[PDB]
Amino acid sequence: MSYNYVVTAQKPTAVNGCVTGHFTSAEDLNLLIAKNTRLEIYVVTAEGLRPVKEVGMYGKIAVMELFRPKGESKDLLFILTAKYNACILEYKQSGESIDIITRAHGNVQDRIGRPSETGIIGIIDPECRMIGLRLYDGLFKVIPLDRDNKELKAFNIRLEELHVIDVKFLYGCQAPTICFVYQDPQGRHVKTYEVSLREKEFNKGPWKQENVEAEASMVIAVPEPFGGAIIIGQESITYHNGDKYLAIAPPIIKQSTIVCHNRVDPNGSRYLLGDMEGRLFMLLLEKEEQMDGTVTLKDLRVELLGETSIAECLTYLDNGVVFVGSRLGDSQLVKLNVDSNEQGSYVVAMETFTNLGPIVDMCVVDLERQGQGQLVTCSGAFKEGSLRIIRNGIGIHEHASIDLPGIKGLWPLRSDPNRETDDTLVLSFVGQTRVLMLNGEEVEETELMGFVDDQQTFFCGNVAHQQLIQITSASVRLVSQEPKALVSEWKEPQAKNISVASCNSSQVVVAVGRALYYLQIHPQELRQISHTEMEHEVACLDITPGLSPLCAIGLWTDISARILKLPSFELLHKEMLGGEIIPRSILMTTFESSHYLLCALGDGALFYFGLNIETGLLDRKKVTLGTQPTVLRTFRSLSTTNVFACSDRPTVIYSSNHKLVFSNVNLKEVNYMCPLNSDGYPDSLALANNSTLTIGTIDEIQKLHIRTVPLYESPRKICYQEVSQCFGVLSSRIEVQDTSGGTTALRPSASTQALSSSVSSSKLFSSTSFGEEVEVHNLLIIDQHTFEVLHAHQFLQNEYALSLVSCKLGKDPNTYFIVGTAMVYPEEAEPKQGRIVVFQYSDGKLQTVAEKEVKGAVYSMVEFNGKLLASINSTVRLYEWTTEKELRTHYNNIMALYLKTKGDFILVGDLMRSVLLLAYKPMEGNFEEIARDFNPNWMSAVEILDDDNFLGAENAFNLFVCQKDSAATTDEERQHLQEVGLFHLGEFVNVFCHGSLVMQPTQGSVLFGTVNGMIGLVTSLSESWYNLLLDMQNRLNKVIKSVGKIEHSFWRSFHTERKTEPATGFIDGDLIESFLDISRPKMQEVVANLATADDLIKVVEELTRIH
Amino acid sequence: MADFLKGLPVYNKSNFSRF
Repeated sequence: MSYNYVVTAQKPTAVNGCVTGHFTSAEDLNLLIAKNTRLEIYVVTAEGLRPVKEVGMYGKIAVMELFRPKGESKDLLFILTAKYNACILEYKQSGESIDIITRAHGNVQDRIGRPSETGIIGIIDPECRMIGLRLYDGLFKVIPLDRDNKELKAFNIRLEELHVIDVKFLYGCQAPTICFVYQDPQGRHVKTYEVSLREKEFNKGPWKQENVEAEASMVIAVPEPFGGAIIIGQESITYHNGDKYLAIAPPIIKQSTIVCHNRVDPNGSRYLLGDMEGRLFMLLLEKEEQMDGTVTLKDLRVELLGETSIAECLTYLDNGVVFVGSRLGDSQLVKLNVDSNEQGSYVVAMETFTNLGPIVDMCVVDLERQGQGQLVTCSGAFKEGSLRIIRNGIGIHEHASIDLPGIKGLWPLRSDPNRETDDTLVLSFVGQTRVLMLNGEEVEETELMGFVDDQQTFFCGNVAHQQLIQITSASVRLVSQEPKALVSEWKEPQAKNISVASCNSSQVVVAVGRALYYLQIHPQELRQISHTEMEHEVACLDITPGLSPLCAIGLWTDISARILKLPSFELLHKEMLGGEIIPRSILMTTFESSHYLLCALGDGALFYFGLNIETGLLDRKKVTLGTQPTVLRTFRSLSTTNVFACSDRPTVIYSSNHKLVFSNVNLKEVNYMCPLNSDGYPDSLALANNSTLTIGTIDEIQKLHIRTVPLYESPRKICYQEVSQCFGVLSSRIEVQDTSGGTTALRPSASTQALSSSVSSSKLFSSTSFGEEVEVHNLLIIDQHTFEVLHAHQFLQNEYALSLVSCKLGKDPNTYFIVGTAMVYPEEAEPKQGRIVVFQYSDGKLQTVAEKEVKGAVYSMVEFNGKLLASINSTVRLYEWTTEKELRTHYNNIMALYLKTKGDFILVGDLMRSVLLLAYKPMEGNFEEIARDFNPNWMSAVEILDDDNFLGAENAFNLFVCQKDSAATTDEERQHLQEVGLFHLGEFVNVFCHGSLVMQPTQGSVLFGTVNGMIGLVTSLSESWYNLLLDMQNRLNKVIKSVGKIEHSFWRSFHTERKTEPATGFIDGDLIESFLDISRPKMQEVVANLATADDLIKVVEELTRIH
Repeated sequence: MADFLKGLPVYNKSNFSRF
């Protein structure tokens, strides 16, 4: 009876792999970026990186390589899932759309191998003879490459070399030959083998086995003109080819291990290298063209180019530009320049890509303060460590406000020698109209003086021929920019009112009852051109430039999207979309390389269409925004700008990949709006509602607005303290032993350039190498508005902070920052000494209140019921805040890393392996072990849904829920709890916490962050929702196409090295929200028995507004 | 001025000159 639900709140942003090649067409420079379950394809264009198609697989991309075999049109992509799903792909844009055909596929797991240190390796032959795998120790797998092997078949060779580091296929050999670095006793070596796919055996390799560096970590396939292999160790870079052998050992390298490499030239004369310190080297193979026209290679030279961010992938694109794929921090784009312009860095940043990095910890705050919170995470490691403030939805920041009561229109107006800055704002009430005169921000209105007084203005703009028009319920009126007086007016033939109004720079389309009149703006005159009465009564008009071929309309009778020319009123189309309530707003504008038609029903729904303008032919989809007539309007932030959707749920339609973005606005309700670039509020927007008249600015192009706070060090834990109006963050930096026997700063990080910056000097202990890297932990008092390191309190040497708490204890009025540490000596791996320290941020100082000496590692701790629950090594103590402010102490026996508290005296502890359930009783101060879990799990996170639902996540990228068993005898069968939920996420969860990003039928909300920068939400479903969506899952696998032909069943299965179970009690909207992206024949194959399309399309539309 | 930065690969020149 545990029915949960997981959605992606943010795609994984870390970059794990990136390759270059010709994938779309021939000479189509593609950049293929691997995130986790996502695959991104780009085309190098003048613009920069422009994508073609972002696909999504049911697996964790572990091997990604490109190649086109003998006689192929374009390169064939190859991908291997970490769960051992192989597939060859092919970009095929034969039609106007894009489809990734799956030429081949096949699972290549071995029932009898052990995954090896340094993980999976996927190598491909230089001439596309075979794919080579190194999944398990001592087993090299071969997959021959022909055409009939479409069901990817494979066979294993045996590898006498047991511990293998890195393998590569050598260029220019008589047949497939392999070069690798393997380890055994007596250091590690490099051996050569020949793969013989005719006898399925290993043959003695081209050259002798050499001894190499002890820490050789990478092998580089050197191209044809030179041939050989380059081996990158920690301190010596060596070149091996037969008897030839070169090697250079620059001390410039040892400081950090080289991690990645990328080939620059096709010749291989130049290579790019990357440090964990964030460097970027250029490895050189200098040439020596001899007498006999041949080329040879003479020496190696490595010289530093500068520093990028810490790179896990590396890739030269084109024109001296390199894409830096960062896993610990922001991926970026980099230009390498011959002239080192500034300092010594030949490296210049061009673009950075938001990477939420390894999310170590996070917390939810109401920084905006309605109901919608913002996530503040601890992203990145080392120099790329930052804080990320995920704000959800387009937001504004108001600059002024005026108590108005019920406006019915907003219009900018310019009434002066044109300064290019609007100086007049004109409002309209149900009848009365008041032309606000605002040289500054004034209230007092002077009707700039011909505009109508109490008749309720429908349009008020700046028409061409340097004049100013006003459409109202009396007449259209032209006030001039020559004497500034009423010079022209179009009364009505029957002398009756105007209903609809539509005006641009030089045209005017008005409507009376059923009639449609056309007017053209000329100096001091209003000219009549067209004239027609429609079939039905006019409800809404739109014209869009100062001359429009088309004129869109909405009628009062049949909800007819009708398009008309203007020099006459010839009908060009009508749509079969008849509702029952009137269309209220209509608009047509240009977003990107297209022309869309928009229409707003009175019920709250909106349609969008596409078309050109040489014929009136037009993409029905009932997108629902608010519940009240949504008044549309175009607005102008930059030049390429979008439309504003005034409603009680203000949406904004931006341009995506030349499609639709629908981002809510963090305001309660808006009825009317218009842009404003004023000589007093420049580039502001005027927002009207039923109350105030705000004025402010705008933020973002899509949903999230991610604020960044660079820390330049590693942030570990985070808390929020409202009484101090500031955050609390624990963080560690790296320091290397100097020539003096102490440490040093690598780079000026945040803790070292803090405002206060105190230290410790606490004698609590009484019972030292050189050239090392030591950690130094601090407590950062980040401020919550002007993120800055107010205070940075430093701990003792060899003391690592591991837990952070911001709470009140006992009946003490003060709110404290409680920090629990652990003494780490670089020798014995389970700490024996620790500390729990209680601080207070009084004003500008960080007082040390109390200090309970502790012997053990304080892994985690949480406020419990005014008591300080703490986890020390294998003991779970319950402390208590003494009136003397001493925190006196109360027992279990278990290694708790993670610790949560529902309340009600019930606890959650993890990790001797599995989960436990403990209860406190006002009885003895001691806990009772209610019911634990026995099947083991190497876990990494914990959370509570309710009293009988406990969320787990373990080192294996799976989720699972525990629940107290209800079996026969409560004597023991209750003393256990089973796993009513199993689920494979593919992400490495680090932290669970409660809250929702949206301001908020389905119960619950738990957010989690992951190493790949992915953010997800967990909810709960009644037994009528779970069984609806469960059968909606087991019917969507049949009607959705998998990129690798990987059955969704297999992807979600609980996978470990031991129990491979099916999923239960879990539902992923990432597989169910996609149901809104299919055709109706398919979409109605899932919904037939047990219910139609319009009864799921708009039900799921509620299930996307949970995150 | 770097020696080893003269003449980076150029597959197309109008390929990256907008930014």
